[PDB]
Amino acid sequence: NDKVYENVTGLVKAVIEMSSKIQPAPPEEYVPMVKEVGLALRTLLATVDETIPLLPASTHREIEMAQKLLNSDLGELINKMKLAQQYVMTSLQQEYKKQMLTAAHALAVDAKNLLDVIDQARLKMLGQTRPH
Ligand SMILES: [Zn+2]
Ligand SMILES: [Zn+2]
Repeated sequence: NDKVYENVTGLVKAVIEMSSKIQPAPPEEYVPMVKEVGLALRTLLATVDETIPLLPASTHREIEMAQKLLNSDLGELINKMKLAQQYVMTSLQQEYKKQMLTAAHALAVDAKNLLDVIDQARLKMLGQTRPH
């Protein structure tokens, strides 16, 4: 029932689709795939921003560093995609596509880590309630 959980799943599902599709694909197919991953990231980041005011102050910094890491993971993917599109129909085609896949996989791992960090913050938050 949890929007952070749903947003992470969507982002991972987008990365898994691109991953399963990128090898036999021209730019016209893989630009939209990167764009779907991007928007799912943007969605997750907005959800997390809206969640932070609920979580303990001591957890804020580590969540925020996990957010910045995903943002820099998306920049890396975009970089490698632009490079894969430049060396289209060459012998650096596959190389750059393999680096896209690596960057996407990193993005998925980092989304899962961010879920882990928020999940522990939520457990910590149960520990600091108040009687009435
Ligand atoms: Zn804060
Ligand atoms: Zn991988």
